[PDB]
Amino acid sequence: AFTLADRVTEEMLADKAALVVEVVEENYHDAPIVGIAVVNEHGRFFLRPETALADPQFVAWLGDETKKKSMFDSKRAAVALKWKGIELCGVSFDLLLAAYLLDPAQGVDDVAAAAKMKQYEAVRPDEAVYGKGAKRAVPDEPVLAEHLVRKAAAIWALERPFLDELRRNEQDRLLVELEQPLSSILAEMEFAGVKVDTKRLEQMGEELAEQLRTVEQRIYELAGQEFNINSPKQLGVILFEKLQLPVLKKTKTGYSTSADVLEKLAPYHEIVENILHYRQLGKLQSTYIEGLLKVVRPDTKKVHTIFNQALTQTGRLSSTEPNLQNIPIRLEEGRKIRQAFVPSESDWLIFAADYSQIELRVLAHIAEDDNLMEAFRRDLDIHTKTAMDIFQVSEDEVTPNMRRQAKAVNFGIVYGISDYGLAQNLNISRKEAAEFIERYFESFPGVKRYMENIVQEAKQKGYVTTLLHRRRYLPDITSRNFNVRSFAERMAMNTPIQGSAADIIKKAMIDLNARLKEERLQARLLLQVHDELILEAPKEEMERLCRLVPEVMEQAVTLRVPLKVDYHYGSTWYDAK
DNA sequence: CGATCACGTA
DNA sequence: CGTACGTGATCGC
Repeated sequence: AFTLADRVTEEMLADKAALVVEVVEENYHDAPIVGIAVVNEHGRFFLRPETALADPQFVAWLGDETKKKSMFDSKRAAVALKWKGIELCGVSFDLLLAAYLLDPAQGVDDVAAAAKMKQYEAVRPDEAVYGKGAKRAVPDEPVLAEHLVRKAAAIWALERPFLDELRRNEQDRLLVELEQPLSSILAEMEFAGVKVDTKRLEQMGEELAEQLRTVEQRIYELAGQEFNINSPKQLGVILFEKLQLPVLKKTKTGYSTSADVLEKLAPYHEIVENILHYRQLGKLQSTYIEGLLKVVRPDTKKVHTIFNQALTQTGRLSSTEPNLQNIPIRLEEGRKIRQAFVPSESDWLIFAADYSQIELRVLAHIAEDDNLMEAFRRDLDIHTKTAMDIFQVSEDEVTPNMRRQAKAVNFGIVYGISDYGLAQNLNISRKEAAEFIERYFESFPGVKRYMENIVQEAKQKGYVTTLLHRRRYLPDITSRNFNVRSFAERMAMNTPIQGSAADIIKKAMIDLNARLKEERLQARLLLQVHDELILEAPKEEMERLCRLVPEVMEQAVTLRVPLKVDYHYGSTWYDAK
């Protein structure tokens, strides 16, 4: 039972309401609002957006901090309203972020999935209402209005049970003081966007398109035949059938043609080096040149990513359209992609600051390993120091390969990769890899104690927690399937590390945003990617930012070891190196 | 169309 | 058998 309102009335502008501002397009930037539902103490209302968003009282109610709203995925509504010059304020409860903190593994992506967690089923999933894929469409107003009111009614009914469970888990402050404030900060960053020099991307593309055409012609002469190099199965016929190259690894479909297999086949035939070079070049061309160009808004000539705040099981942010968290850096040919990201105003610069080894520093603090804490208190090179300890040699005697192997051990912790995966990584035997690990644990007995304890804790409690009380349930921790149990064990070890690092970065983002406003700076957060924050600011602000941003990031939390931030600035993202 | 699969980037 | 997102091909439709 609901009012399909033709006009905004005062009873819809109570100071506590469940609100639904429906944006059905997946990319909500500059996207239509198809309807509005308000549920409060006085009733349930469906409003047409062409009515409500033109009503000054409704817009003023939207923007009034003291008018508390409860929503699901408020960031989608806030950004969509920003593109119409309308501020959304006073969102005191976000059901999507509540459900994500309670159990990230549920994959809660609509109101109905969140409602299921509390045995509430009087709302349909969005997919049942809008369809999927090709058939996706907005239904007519009677069907649309009911779905929106039911979602608002669900939000109305579910706020108190979700808050009760958050408080029981000691996660109420995590929602109210971290994730929800962060959601506003991410909305501003998405709306601001990042300026892209499309002409530089296009000139790189023409460069790649000439080099690809050369390598591809080379590959056809070496195969003595033309074929689709991008088809792994065709390429596998060329390599393993016509060229009789040894089959070192088989996928479930057929033969593996991954980069790491191909580098071991390089000595046998000159086609291999060229296939590798075609793969790196075509990855840049298809994924990063034509990929980025496709999502530059031609009106703003910016990219406006969407940060997914309620996706990963560790608490890390994710980002899409474009994904800027996998923009090339390691290889120089690909690193130059970052030259395409420029300040959005003349006389501004890009400022990037990044945590140095935040994960291992979190580990040192969590495990209280005296050796690992001393290494960071001395600001050592952690890979060199780990090589010194593992191999029981002095700093003068650490070769590059010893350092590369200690580095692989350290990354095998930061990422929770398997005992087996270290062997694959170092290309060694597993008994070699596992003996590396035992020497590491003899050099770092606190890390070992931590790994044993956190696994036991995960089995005993059913989950692990981060510094700021995020949790990840690990039901596969009791599995009799060894491969399944091991992963759960590795996630027991890895999640308090990666997730605590994610907590710290999020807190830094909140602390920075407040400091920037306190300092009356024009600098704006643009991007968070792994352990890095990227800003743009006037040329005139670089010196103050050189002191402010690292200070804020280093003080976000206090651990038993210091946090270290590196920072640079330049006329492009690439140059902020 | 759409879903599976193999590849790769961070 | 790390956290992801995106591209291409293939194959059923």
